[PDB]
Amino acid sequence: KKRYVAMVIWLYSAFRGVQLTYEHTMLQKK
Repeated sequence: KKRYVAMVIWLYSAFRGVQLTYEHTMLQKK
């Protein structure tokens, strides 16, 4: 298991599934 990565993974997996993926239409495929 990770610690420094498993603790920040939230931010590393939030700016992607809530920005470029949040759109789900425009930013989705672009």
